[PDB]
Amino acid sequence: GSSGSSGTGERHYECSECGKAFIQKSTLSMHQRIHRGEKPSGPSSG
Ligand SMILES: [Zn+2]
Repeated sequence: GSSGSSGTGERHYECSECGKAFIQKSTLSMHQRIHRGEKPSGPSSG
């Protein structure tokens, strides 16, 4: 076999809440904030 696609370009910091992608880490934090806050119970039925 032949594979190895780990090293083409430059890693990036993408959000883990929504799934957005950013070039810089700090820049991402400024966004992730939007997620910072309260969250729903979960079992919300309806
Ligand atoms: Zn996000």
